[PDB]
Amino acid sequence: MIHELLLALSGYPGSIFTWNKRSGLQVSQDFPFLHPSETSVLNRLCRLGTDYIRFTEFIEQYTGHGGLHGIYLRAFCTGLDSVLQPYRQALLDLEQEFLGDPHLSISHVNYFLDQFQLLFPSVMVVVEQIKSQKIHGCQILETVYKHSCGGLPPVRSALEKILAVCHGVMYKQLSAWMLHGLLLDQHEEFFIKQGSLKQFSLRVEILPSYIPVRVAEKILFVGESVQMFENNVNLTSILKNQEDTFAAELHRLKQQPLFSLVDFEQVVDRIRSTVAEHLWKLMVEESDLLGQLKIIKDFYLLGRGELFQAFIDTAQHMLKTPPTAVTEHDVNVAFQQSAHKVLLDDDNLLPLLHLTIEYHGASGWAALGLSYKVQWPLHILFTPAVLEKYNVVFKYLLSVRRVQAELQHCWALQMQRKHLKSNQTDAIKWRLRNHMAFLVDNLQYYLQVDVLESQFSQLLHQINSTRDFESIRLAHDHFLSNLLAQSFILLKPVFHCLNEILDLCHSFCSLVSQNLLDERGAAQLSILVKGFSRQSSLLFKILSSVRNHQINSDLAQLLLRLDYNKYY
Repeated sequence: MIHELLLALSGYPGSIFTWNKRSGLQVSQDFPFLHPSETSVLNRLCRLGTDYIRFTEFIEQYTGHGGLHGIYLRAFCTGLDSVLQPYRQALLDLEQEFLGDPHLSISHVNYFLDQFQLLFPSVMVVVEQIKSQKIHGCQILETVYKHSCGGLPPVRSALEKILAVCHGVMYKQLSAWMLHGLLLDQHEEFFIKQGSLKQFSLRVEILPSYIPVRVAEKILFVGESVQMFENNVNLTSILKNQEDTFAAELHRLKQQPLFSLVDFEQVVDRIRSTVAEHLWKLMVEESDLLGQLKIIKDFYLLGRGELFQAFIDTAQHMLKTPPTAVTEHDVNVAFQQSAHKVLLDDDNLLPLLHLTIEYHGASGWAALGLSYKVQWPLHILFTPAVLEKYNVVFKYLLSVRRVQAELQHCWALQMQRKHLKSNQTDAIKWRLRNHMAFLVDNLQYYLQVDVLESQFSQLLHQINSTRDFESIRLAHDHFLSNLLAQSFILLKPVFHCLNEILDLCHSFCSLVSQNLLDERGAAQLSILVKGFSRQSSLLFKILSSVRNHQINSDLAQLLLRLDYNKYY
C-alpha cells in the first residue's frame, strides 16, 4: 500500500490510487483491513498528491513550450517549481526510508508530509485565480502579492519567493526601459506601452496596485528621455557610465527577497533626478534652448517688428485673396525679400522657418501659419502640439499688426494731394491720424512690455534658476498657456476696436471725398468723430486691464457684446 501511495504522491496514479480527471486522486473507501481513520488519512494524502500533479501539469504547460502565455507566467511557473522542491526532497527521503524499513506506515507518511499539506492548497488558490481569470503579465505580480499578504509564515514565505522571481522579470524590463530606452515586451505584459518618432504611455490596467501611478509616471519619463536619443551626423547616453551605478542598483533590488516600495522609489527618484539634470544641461548648455526661445519669440511672437511690417506691406496683395497653388511659394519669397529689405543678417535662421498656407485642406491671411523646424534634441520641448499653440498666438498677434498697418495706410492715402480739400477736413484728418498713431504706439508698447516681454522674462528666469528639465516644461507650459489666454481675452478685443476704427477711417475718407458747410455733411462728420473717440476711449480702458492682468468691467462688457453679436 505504501508503495502505491508513494508513487501517487509522486505523480503516478495506478490501480489503487486512481486518477479521476474531475476529482483527481482517489482510493477505495472499502479496504476491509483499514480503520476508518486510516482511510481518512489516505483521502487527505490523495488531495496532497492531486495538487502536486496539478501544479506539475501547470508548470509543464507554460515553461519549455487566447489563453495564458508570457514571460511573467513562465517566471511564475519557475518560482512554483522551486517552491515545490522541498516536497520532492521529502518524497526522495520517504523512498529511502521505505527501502530501509519496509514497515513504513501510512501514519508516518502522513506526519512527515504535514507541512506540505498546509502549504499546497493556499498556493493552489493563486494558480486557480490565474487560471480562471487569465491573469496576464504584471497582473500576475499583483495576484501573487495580494495572496502573499494572506498570512501563515510558510505560505506567505512561499509566495514571497515566487514574487521575487516574478519581480526579476519586472526589473529586467525596467532596466532595459529606464537605461536603454527599450521596451522588450512582445506579449504586452509591462505597464509602459508603445502607442518614425514613437509615443509612450502608461498601461495602467496592468500596473501592479502596490506601485503608485506617481511612481510609474517617473519610470515613464526616464525611459522616454532615453529612447529619445535618435540624434545621423554626430552621436551624443544621458546617463554617463553612471549607467553602471544604475544597472547595479536595479540588480541589487532584484536580489532583495522582499519587495520594498520605499527602497524601490528611492532608486526610481534617483534615476529620474539624474536624467532631469542631464536633460536641463543638454538643453540649456549644449543646444541653446535660451537662444531658440528667442528665435521663437522673434517670429511667433513678432519680436522682429520691422520684418513683419515690411512683410505685411509686401504680401498684402497676395494674401487678401483666397489662396491658390502658388501662394505659399510667393509668400515665402516675400518673406525673404522682407528680411533682406530689413537687413536681417543671420544667413542661417530663415532656412529653419517657413510660412504655411492652408490650400484645399477664404483669404490667404486666414490660411497663413508659421512653421519652425525644431532640431534634436529640442523637439522634446517643442512638440508639435506646442508649435500648434505658438502658431495660434502668432495669428492673433499678426492680425492686430495687420489691422494697425491698414489703419496707418488709410490715413496716409487721405493725406495725399488728390484727397486733400485744402479746408478744415484736412486738419481734422491730420489730428485723427496723429491721435490714432499715438493710440497704436501705446497699445503696442503695453502689449509688448506688460504681456510679451514680461512673460518671456519670467520664463527665462524660471529656466535659469532651476536645474531640472521638468521645471522648464512646466514654466514653458504656463507661459504658452498665458499667451493663449491673452490672445483670446486682449488681442481679440483690441483687434476688434482697431478694426472698428478702420471702418470709421474708410467712412471718413468716403464722406470727405463727396465734395459737399452742407447740413448732412457736418452731421455725418460729427457721428464719425464720436465713433473715433469712443473706440479710442475703449482701447484706453482695455489698456488698464492689460496692465493689471485682471479683466475690468469695460473689457468684460466688451467681450460680452462681442459674443452677443456672434450668436444673436
